[PDB]
Amino acid sequence: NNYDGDTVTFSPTGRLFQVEYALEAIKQGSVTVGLRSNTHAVLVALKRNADELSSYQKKIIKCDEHMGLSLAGLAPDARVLSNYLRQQCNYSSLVFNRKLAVERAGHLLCDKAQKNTQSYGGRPYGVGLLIIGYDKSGAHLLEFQPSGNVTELYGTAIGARSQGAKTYLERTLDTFIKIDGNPDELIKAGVEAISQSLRDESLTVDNLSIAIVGKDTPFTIYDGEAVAKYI
Amino acid sequence: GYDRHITIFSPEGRLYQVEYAFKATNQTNINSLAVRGKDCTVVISQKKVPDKLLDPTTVSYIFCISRTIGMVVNGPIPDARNAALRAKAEAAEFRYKYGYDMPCDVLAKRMANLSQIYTQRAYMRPLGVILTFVSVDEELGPSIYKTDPAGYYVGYKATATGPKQQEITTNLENHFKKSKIDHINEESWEKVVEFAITHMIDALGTEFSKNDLEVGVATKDKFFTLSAENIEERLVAIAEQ
Amino acid sequence: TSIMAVTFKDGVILGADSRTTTGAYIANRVTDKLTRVHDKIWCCRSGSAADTQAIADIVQYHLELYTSQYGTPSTETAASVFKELCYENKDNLTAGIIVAGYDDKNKGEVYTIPLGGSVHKLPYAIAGSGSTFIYGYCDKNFRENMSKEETVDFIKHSLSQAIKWDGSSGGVIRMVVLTAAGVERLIFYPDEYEQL
Amino acid sequence: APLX
Amino acid sequence: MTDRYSFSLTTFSPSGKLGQIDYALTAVKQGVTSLGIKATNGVVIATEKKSSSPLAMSETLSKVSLLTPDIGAVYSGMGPDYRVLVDKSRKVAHTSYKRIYGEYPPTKLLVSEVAKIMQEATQSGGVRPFGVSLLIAGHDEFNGFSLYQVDPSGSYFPWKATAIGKGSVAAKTFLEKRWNDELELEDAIHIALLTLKESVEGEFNGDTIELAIIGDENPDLLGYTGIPTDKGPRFRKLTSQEINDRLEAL
Amino acid sequence: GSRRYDSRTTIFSPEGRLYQVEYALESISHAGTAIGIMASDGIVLAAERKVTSTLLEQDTSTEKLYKLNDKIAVAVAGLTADAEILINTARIHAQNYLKTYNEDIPVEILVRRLSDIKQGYTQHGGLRPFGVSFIYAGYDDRYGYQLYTSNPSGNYTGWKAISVGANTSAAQTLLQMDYKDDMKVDDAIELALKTLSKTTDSSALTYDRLEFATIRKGANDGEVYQKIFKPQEIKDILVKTGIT
Amino acid sequence: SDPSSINGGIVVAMTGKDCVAIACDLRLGSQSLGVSNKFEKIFHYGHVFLGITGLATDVTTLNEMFRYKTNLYKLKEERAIEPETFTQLVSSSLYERRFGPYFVGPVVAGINSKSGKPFIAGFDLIGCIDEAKDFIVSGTASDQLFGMCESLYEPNLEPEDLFETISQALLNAADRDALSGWGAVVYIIKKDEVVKRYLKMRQD
Amino acid sequence: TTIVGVKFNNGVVIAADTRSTQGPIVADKNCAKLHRISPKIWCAGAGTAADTEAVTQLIGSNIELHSLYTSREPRVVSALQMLKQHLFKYQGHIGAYLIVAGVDPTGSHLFSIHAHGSTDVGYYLSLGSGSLAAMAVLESHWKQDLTKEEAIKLASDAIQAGIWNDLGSGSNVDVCVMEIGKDAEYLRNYLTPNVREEKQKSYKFPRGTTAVLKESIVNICD
Amino acid sequence: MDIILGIRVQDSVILASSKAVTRGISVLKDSDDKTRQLSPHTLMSFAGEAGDTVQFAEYIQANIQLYSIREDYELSPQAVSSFVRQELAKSIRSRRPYQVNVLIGGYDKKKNKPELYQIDYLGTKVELPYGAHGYSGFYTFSLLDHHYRPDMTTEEGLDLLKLCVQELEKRMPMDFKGVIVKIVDKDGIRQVDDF
Amino acid sequence: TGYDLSNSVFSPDGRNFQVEYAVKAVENGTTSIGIKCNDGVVFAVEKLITSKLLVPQKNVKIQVVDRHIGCVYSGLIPDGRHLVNRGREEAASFKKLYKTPIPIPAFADRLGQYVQAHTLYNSVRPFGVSTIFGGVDKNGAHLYMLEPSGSYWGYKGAATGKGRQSAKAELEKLVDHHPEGLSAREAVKQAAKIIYLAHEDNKEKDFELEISWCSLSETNGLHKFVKGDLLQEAIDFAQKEIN
Ligand SMILES: [Cl-]
Ligand SMILES: [Cl-]
Ligand SMILES: [Cl-]
Ligand SMILES: [Mg+2]
Ligand SMILES: [Mg+2]
Ligand SMILES: [Mg+2]
Ligand SMILES: [Mg+2]
Repeated sequence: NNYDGDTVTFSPTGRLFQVEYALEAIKQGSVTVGLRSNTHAVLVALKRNADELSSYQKKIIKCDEHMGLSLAGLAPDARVLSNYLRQQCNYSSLVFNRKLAVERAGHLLCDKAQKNTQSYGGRPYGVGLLIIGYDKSGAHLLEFQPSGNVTELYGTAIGARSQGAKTYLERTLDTFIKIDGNPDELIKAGVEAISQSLRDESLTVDNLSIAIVGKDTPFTIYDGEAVAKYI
Repeated sequence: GYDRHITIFSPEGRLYQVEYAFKATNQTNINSLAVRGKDCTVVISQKKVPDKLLDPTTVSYIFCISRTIGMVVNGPIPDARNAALRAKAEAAEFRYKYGYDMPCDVLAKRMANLSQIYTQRAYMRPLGVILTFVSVDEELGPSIYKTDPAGYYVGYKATATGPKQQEITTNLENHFKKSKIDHINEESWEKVVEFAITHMIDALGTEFSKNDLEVGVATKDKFFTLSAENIEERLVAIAEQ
Repeated sequence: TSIMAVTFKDGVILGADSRTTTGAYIANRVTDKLTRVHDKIWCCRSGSAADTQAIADIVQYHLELYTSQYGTPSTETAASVFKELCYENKDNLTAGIIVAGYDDKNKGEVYTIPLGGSVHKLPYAIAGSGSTFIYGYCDKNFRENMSKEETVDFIKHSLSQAIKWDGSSGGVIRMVVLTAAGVERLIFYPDEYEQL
Repeated sequence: APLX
Repeated sequence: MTDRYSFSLTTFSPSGKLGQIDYALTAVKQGVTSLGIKATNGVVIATEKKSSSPLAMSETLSKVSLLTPDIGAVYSGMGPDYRVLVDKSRKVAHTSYKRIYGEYPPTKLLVSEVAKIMQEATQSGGVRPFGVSLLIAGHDEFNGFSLYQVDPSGSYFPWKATAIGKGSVAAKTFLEKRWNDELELEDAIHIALLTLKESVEGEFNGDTIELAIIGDENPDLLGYTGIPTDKGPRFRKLTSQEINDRLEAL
Repeated sequence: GSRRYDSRTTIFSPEGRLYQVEYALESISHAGTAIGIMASDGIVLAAERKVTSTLLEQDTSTEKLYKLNDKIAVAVAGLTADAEILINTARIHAQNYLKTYNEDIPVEILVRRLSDIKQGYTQHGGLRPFGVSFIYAGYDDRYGYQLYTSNPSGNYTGWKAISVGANTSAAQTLLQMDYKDDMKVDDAIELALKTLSKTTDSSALTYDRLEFATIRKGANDGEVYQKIFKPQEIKDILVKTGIT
Repeated sequence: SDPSSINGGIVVAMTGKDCVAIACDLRLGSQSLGVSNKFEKIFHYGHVFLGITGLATDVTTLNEMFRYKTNLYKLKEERAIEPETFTQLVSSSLYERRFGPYFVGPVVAGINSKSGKPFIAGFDLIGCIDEAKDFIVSGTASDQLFGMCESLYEPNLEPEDLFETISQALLNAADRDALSGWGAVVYIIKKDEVVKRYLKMRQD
Repeated sequence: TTIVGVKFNNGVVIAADTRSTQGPIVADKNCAKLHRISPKIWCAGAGTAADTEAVTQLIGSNIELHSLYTSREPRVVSALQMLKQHLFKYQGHIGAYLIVAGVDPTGSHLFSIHAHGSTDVGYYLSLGSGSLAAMAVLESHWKQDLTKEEAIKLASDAIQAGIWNDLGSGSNVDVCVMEIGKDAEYLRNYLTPNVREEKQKSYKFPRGTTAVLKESIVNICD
Repeated sequence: MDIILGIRVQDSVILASSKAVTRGISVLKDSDDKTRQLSPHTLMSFAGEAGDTVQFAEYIQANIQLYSIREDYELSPQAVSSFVRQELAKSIRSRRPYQVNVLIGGYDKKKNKPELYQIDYLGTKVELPYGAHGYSGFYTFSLLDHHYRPDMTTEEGLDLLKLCVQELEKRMPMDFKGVIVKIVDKDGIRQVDDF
Repeated sequence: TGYDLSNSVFSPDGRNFQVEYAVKAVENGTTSIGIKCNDGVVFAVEKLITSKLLVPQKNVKIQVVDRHIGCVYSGLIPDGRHLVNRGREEAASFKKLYKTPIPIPAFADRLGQYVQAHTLYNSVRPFGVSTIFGGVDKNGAHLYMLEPSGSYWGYKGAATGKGRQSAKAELEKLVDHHPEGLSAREAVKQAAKIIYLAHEDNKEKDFELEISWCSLSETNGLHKFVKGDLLQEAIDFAQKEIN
């Protein structure tokens, strides 16, 4: 009310309204799902268009050969944060000849988002990210919120109506976690998960976006006729 | 009325932020006192440790700024420690630049100047503290100099600070009316500490255990604080007279 | 210069000649090369007089500020501050410094810091132009856990020889004793040490 | 310059 | 972080007033009375030493300050503001004059530099004006004796005699009746003490009054001999005893 | 943050006016009147001191009239402290020009630069403008005798006769009435004093409440002299025209 | 390529009874090549006179700089600068360029208008003040000038006699220096009159 | 230059010659090498003349401001510390070699400073090109517990050694005595043992000797 | 670059500048105009380091033209020469100084007098009846000392100039490929095409 | 009014309302504690299991500074991480210049001054965390608790978060019942019990326990996490006490 003019102001109950308003931009965003087994990690994203004449906004971005994310909210903010991740992954390779741990990737994003919530003039990032990767400790899935909070999960979903997929994955936990050495089945589970967040619209060929990374699989994105297999 | 939020003049020529910083001074509800002997300068302050889970040895409002200068603070501990660290750095730099130990009054002026800047510059708030500096200066002898959030400072024959400061002040005034001198006519610092505690007891009307007090003593070439047992030894001497 | 510091049973003793040089001219025959950076942490200075004075002053300032915040610094800490200045400014400095101090936990300690700014903790150290002439003597005569009187004689005899052969060393032999008892200054004149 |  | 206040805190109101300057002058009005009188062979500046506590040593707090050997200053208003202005004024006399010309600045030019500093606090970003009015008395070879007032705006005026602060209105009227162009320095000191008694309420002696003069050179206060051209400071602070001597024949 | 306390000194009103410039002009309208009159053989500068006190030292005083160089002077209306900042800048600028070209600075060039500084404070920096209006009186070998005025907006214009400060409306009407082009300096002196005498808010115009200056070619052959009038000289010129 | 001896030139100053004299040659060259015989090296700011020898571009630059500074001085001070004060200003200004100096040898001369005392002073290229009762010399024939002044000079000379002494000092010094000469100017300075005389000298 | 400093009973005395040279030529036969930093702190300077004067004035200026700031009489060690840190910063490029001496609330003091920024303490010191001639005298005649008049004699004798034996030094002897509890007394030209003998001849020319081409009155007025 | 000369006569200033541009053992051009018009009654010739010369000349030209437009007025030759001198005086203590020597020939319309200024790369300015830069002066100065008179006409000045070029063409080691001659007077600047 | 809208502004009481508002954010956070023992310190924290989908043991909240200091905090987790990052820089520069690892009191003031600095200006926000931290140095064991104002003290036991009062009461009993001292292995067990007891104030979602410790004898003066058998043993001890 009187305490939402900027990020540097606390409310009387200890809330940061600008950060909460940034969180609200994620809720308006199109749904995206993340899940993993012990061998692979999968991102599934519902893409959104302006109208029938327009393209479908790309949701998934590659960060390295072993890491990448999906976005929900302000896309330009995802571009800034993904670019930072690309640089950090790259710094780790050039300087230490070391693939950046997915956990460190999460810590670095947290600290970058935080600085924008404690200084005058700036604003919080207005996007949520689901980071998947395969490193020296196996498959990983992270959830980034622009408050700074990063969380490691077996599965999750963010965006509009993400609660449907999040409930489904919570039920399916015991099944999909043991889909080891089988990419197509782990994707099927993710495609079925995102289907629980659909209303009036169904998954078409230029609507669905899938990404996968794993033990013997570099981070690769599937669009167009390559996702027809899963409809 | 944004003239009450930052350090600019109000219509009646006042600085409300400076005035409110003075009220923060008493937030700790602690009273301090300083007196001068022939050879020494003694400062005493109340020590209140309410929480049982606290480590009482780490609860202190007296600081050793340099080997010769001590400082007691009246006000919140974060601002107190801010002032202490700056004073230590200033005293160290002075010694390096000018080749002799920073006098108590010169440090007081310097810290008072810094405080003045916060009353004139908008982006910096005043510190909600009153700083009492004590030493035995090699030129001026026993010295007490006190700084406030307005940037005011002055030397003292003796002084007191805190919520019940006025009671202690008049108690000291009445003694110096009687003695007709500028100090405590006493040889040892031990008895000057005893005088300080005795007159604080009379003014405040409370009794003190060894853990209710905190004592700092300045002599030639060193300032030091007393342990609980040093104070207990001092309390026993008062009781047996 | 000829300088040295020697640990012993009760602590450590620093030793030095009193010669400052400006070519073959003796600019000061009564120089004090043993310098206080803290109550019981001292240093022996060799090399450039200006450089070593400037360094010692900065170190004294750093340890005074250290003491105000964290209490008495260790001898290792003092040596680390010397090192930092000597190492990072190696291109612009000519300073050979021996750091010596007394802790109650660690007793006597000696650290030598040569030109490059490396640190070397030793039982005893010798440095300065005149040290070259007493490597043989000092190695043969040093023993660990000597007494105060033995250590004083060791330093006196050592610097006596360094002074005898080195034209850049001479004057009086100054010494500083660092123990739990306190700080003692000793001086020894030519008429005594020359005829040793 | 002065040396030691 | 960093000073984000890069904008003026003193601005023009619709009526044309500069609020913060007016309010600074109001703070000066509340301040203790100080005055200055110019004689033919000297200048006197005086003020009351308002003690904050009887335990306080009022000798340690100097309201009358030496700026150069021939220039002194006194004020009315906020003490801390005055103290830092004296520091800055002493330094600027060296940096912008003595280090260039090898001699001390004339009164009018040092006054001009102090005025500049006070003007900048009226226009620069993120600062309030100084809450003081200064009276600066001084001597220099080519202008003789002079007395200046400097206000929070940065304006300065030369005076034969004047007063500032608490009871300045009455004190100025008193000085108008007594001042003539033939006053000797001792006559000006006498009038200064008379004028100040009206505004002082409590004790009136050499311990509660602070008074300094700009008069003859004082070779005994120089600290050395051998250079004929160096003859000593014209600024002298009257002692507590010297004031009481003049209060008997009052 | 600090946005809360920003007055925004360099913005437009809905009507397209600069708030702070307008309010600075309102301030200047209460300052003592200053008049400049340009004759064929010289220029007169006349200014009224702000309500004087009898104990003010009048001879060793300078409030209204300042010397920029040997050929140029200014009359001030507004905050004196603000004016001195600008005057010192103008003095330096004149010397920079002389150092660069080995010629005294043309009057307009000095006026334009000082006016450009004022303009800057109205467009950027977030600072309050200078609460000062100048009357520039000077001579150069291109245009001869010149009168200019500048105000807080940084706008400047040239004049044959002009007033700034208080009662300019009444003062300008009186100057417009009695001024003619073939006028001499001594006539202009009389016009300046007569106009102040009628527009003054005081009871009667006296020597102690005035500053006066002339810029003539009344030196010896083809050179210009600046005469800042002494108190006694103002007393005499006031008697000579029969005002006192 | 020695900056102080590319262009050539000399300046000398002397004191007399209630008067001072300052003189200079007129040559400006480029090593062996004589370029100008009208290059005066003495300037004045009010009643204070300044002579400058050395690199000609710096001579010109410093004249312009001291005209600049004395003009601002007069405006602020409301009086002419005195020789003692100007001497300090020259010293401050030269030392400001300590490690990139003007290659000059300035000489101040004048009478203090308050005390009436004759005053002269000299400087090195970086500001060191050299005060003297008798005479100051500067330029590529400074050795020669030192020799002439030390032998010819006597105290308390009348203005007319002082003119003869300083003129003969300069002329005979210049004729033993390849880079000095090509004309000369002498200033005789009394309390409130100054006479400037051009000397006839050999033009080789 | 020859400069010296000598400590005595109740204070310290410094002295210097009065010759300044440029190469082999004598520019001033009576320059002042004794500088005032504060009323009771004086310094004697050898080396680059402009550097000694400038560094002396700068530290003297800052010492005055410091004295006013602290409401205390300045100490010799403060001047010493400020000078050495300034000189050290410039790595010997400011060629100031100084003998610093004075009295203050702490007592009487005598130091020397070299161009690179090293300082020395002593009861007797000498700097400059004639320092070896001076030091020879000081080493021969100095003793502990000198009186005021003995120290002045020793100091001026040490300067005389430089005057007569060093080509860099000459002319007169300046002295400054700084005694505890008293004003410092600067004794300009304390000894003048090099007065020029009467010339054999007057070189006053007959009026009209110099040929003149042009005359003109110079306008100095406005 | 190499040869630039200047002669001030009764009513005009005449500048002569060599046409050759040589690099190594090759004369790359024999029709080079080593001059820039700064204003209608002010001309500047230049010689020195390759590149620096034209860069400096055009920079000065731009500044004077800027001044002319701003004030709707032509600077005096004296004023222009002082501006140029200061720029060179600044330059000599820069990281890389302009190694350019110039002559400035102008007609002052207020004084009705021709004026010739000689300025070297150090910023050394002198006003002269005749001037030269480089090795040219070693022949021309003595020649002009003999034949020059202050009351000469423009035609007499051109004949005096022919005498200088003839001497240079006889005794100078290098072939400078003749000169371009330009006259500055009350009517402005014009070029002599047949020299 | 409006005194609470800007940081660093004093109210007429002499209070900085923005700091007090930051304290509300801390009170909203999960419970964390610190127990000082014979020759070291023990840290424990409550991790709310929001969902089955959270990977157990893989969202670590306790943080190490240098090799001898442990830090835990309640409130805005990102703010805590920022403070630890600064702590690590402060500790690194201390060790760089002075060689020895940073003493705990020295380290405490470094954080204190940094947090206090964020109450001096309106262009920054106060920290939304209370931090419990400590370790072992040359002078033995030290436990500290730092608050948004920059205020810190040494503690025998410390607690913050939603269940601070429950934890404080339980801590006070240990101080009273063990005047001679508590052992390191005992303090680990007690830490588990207190977190379980403090969980009653946050009992909608079930939680995950996380413990760490520094001890001169047990961990050789270095900070280590309690895992495996020692963790399960501490959990079982806590489970037995609630029933
Ligand atoms: Cl300060
Ligand atoms: Cl040494
Ligand atoms: Cl060595
Ligand atoms: Mg403020
Ligand atoms: Mg030897
Ligand atoms: Mg010749
Ligand atoms: Mg010849």
